[PDB]
Amino acid sequence: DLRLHLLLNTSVTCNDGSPAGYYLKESRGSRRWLLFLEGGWYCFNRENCDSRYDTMRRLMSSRDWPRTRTGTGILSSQPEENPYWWNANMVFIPYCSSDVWSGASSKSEKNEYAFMGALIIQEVVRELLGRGLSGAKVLLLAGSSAGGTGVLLNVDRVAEQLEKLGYPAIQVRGLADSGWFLDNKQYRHTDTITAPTEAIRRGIRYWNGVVPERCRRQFQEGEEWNCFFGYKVYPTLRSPVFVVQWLFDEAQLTVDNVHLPVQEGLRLYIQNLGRELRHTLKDVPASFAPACLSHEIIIRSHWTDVQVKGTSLPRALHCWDRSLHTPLKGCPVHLVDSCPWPHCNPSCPT
Ligand SMILES: CC(=O)NCCc1c[nH]c2ccc(F)cc12
Ligand SMILES: CC(=O)NCCc1c[nH]c2ccc(F)cc12
Ligand SMILES: *[C@@H]1O[C@H](CO)[C@@H](O)[C@H](O)[C@H]1NC(C)=O
Repeated sequence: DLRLHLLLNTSVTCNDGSPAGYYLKESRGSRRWLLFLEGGWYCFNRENCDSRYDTMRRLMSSRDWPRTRTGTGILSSQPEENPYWWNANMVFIPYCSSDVWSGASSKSEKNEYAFMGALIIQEVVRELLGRGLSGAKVLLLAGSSAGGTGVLLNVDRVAEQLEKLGYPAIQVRGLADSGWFLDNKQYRHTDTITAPTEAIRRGIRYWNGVVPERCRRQFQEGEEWNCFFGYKVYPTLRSPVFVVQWLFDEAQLTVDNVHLPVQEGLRLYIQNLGRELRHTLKDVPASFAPACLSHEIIIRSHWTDVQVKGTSLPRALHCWDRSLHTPLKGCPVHLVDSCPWPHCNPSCPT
C-alpha cells in the first residue's frame, strides 16, 4: 500500500484550501521514481465548480482522503502485475485542483477557490528530495486523462526545477496516457454542456493557468489554450515523452458529440478520427496507440493484456528504457495500429 503524506507547506492547497498531498511507497533498493498524476475532467467557473464540489468533492478537497491506497497497474509492486517497474519508488498524486494541473492561484478575498495544480507538482518534488529522491537516476512523471495532459504541461518544469535546485544528474522523463486530444470538427454541434476549446480558454483565465514557455512564445497571449492539445505542445518539449492513446478514445468521442446501427455519415466520421490521430503520432518515436474504443487507463490491473503488432505496453516501455541508455532488434518503441475500426485489434479491452 501507498501511505498518505499531506504537504508540509500548507499554503499549497486543493480547491477548498485544504492541504494537497501525495501517497508514497518507498523501495530502498531502487534509484527509479514514478510520480503519477490522477485525472478527472476540470471546472471552469463558479457555478460549474460549485456543482463539482457537491458530487465530486474528493477531486476538490483532502478532508475525506483515506490514510492509504493500493498501487495497481504501473503502480503495482508485484512483478506479475507490473513487468515494467515493479521495484520502483511509487508516488500517486491526487488530483484536487480541477485545472488540468495548470493552475497557480490561491484562494483569496477575490477567489472562492484555489487552483494550484502546477504548484502542487513542484511542492511534491521538493518534499520528496528529503525522502530519497535526491538519490534518483530517473524520475518518470506519468499520468492518465487530465493527468496525461498534465504530464505534457509540467515535465519540462520539473526538469528545470531539479537543475536549479542542484540535481542535474536526475533524468526527467514523461509518460502521457489518454491525454492526447484533437481540436477537431464535431459530429454534431451547438452553458457547460453546449466546446472544449472555449471551456479551456475560460478555464485558463479563471485558474491563472500556466503552459510551457516555448509553447507560450509560439502561440502568444490569449492563445495559450493551444498548448493543452498534445500534437501542438509535444514538439516544444525537451524531456523524452512516451505517448499512450487509444485511436478511438471515449472522452474524445463524447466531446465530439458521438454516442454509440452506424450509418454512412457516422462511419466516415469515426474512420477519419482514427486516421487523424494516427497522423499526429507519425513523428512521435515512443508511442502506443491501439485501435480500440476505450476509456481504460494504465493503472488498471490488466494493463498488460493489450498488444500492438504483438508487443505489450510494459514491453514497449522497457524498450524505451533501453533506447535511453539506432533501433533495437525485436524491441520496438513506436507502435501505432493501422486497421481502421474499433476492435479491429483482437487484444482490445473487453
Ligand atoms: C476531452 C476533451 O474535452 N478534450 C479537449 C480539451 C482538452 C485538452 N486536454 C484535456 C485534458 C483533460 C480534459 F478533460 C480535457 C482536455
Ligand atoms: C474537440 C473540440 O473542441 N473541437 C472543436 C474545435 C473547434 C472550435 N471551433 C471550430 C471551428 C471549425 C472547426 F473545424 C473546429 C472548431
Ligand atoms: C510554500 O509554497 C508557496 C508557493 O510555492 C511559496 O511561495 C512559499 O514560499 C512556501 N513556503 C515555505 C515556508 O516554503
